[PDB]
Amino acid sequence: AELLFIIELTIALFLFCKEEKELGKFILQKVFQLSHTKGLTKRTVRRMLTYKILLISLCADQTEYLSKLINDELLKKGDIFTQKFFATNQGKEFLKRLFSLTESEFYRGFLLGNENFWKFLRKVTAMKEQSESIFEYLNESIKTDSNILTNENFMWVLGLLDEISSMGAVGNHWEIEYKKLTESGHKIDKENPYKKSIELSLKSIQLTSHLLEDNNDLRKNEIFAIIQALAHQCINPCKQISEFAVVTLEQTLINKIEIPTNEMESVEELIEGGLLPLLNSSETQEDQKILISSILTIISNVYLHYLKLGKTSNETFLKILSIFNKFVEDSDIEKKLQQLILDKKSIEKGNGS
Repeated sequence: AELLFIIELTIALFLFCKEEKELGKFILQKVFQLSHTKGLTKRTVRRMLTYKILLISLCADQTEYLSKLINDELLKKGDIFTQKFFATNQGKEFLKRLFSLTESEFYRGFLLGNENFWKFLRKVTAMKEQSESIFEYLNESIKTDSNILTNENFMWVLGLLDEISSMGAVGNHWEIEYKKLTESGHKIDKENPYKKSIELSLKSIQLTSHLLEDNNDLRKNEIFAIIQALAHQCINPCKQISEFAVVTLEQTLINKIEIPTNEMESVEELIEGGLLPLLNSSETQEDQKILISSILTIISNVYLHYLKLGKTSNETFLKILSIFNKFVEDSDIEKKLQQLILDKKSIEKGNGS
């Protein structure tokens, strides 16, 4: 109790204090040393944790203490950072303080390239009632110009959005159960007590789609990563997420895409990047067949859309034919091939005539 009282009193007086040369440095060192003591309790360490993050916010420089806080406190100990603790009224405050730190003029360069911190955000994302706050923080960070978009801090954030869609996927398993539940069609619905989760997933997919537009250029490996993320979102069995993922994939491919002999100069590149997850994961599931049918339909549609504009190299058509040869027999790939070759003939007749 005395430790808590002294810490609160000194923090309050520092709040009343005005930009001392190192006084704040001394305060931070003392609070860190007091935190690293032995024994203590759960509430005590939690209160000193929030006091520590408040002090870090109040100070500007000295990133090393913040790095130690992130690493040791967030990643190592879990007996004090229960998943419910972040869900209490103080967990939201702590997360808000952390994110508001992430946008400060100081404490930004280290906070961006801070792999352990993004892993902590990954852990926080896998939570029922703390997901929407993280999603909102990511949404506002994306809306702000540049920010997260860097040479690094792309694969991790894409994985974070993928984990949001994975929460959507557990909702999709719920929806798989509810599909059979609603197949009767005899009783009053009162159904889907998960519009929060479903709409969160839809907004996540939209956020990824808009993220494909950000920064206006890239090394095309992260563009392939965006395509991969959209494909993995489309793998989701439930009809709602699958449908919105298909629609978003089609829209992103047709528009908001750069293929004017730019850094990336081959539609072959985009089709190969799209196909790699589809070919590698082919024949790995019972639903993999219908997934292949759907994604090949998407591929045919995007190929037709690209054919509509100015382009050449029907060797891309040869390559998709090779894909269909990798998907021989069954006759559904065969009938889709007949339909798409008819469509290609119609498009070529329309442009030539």
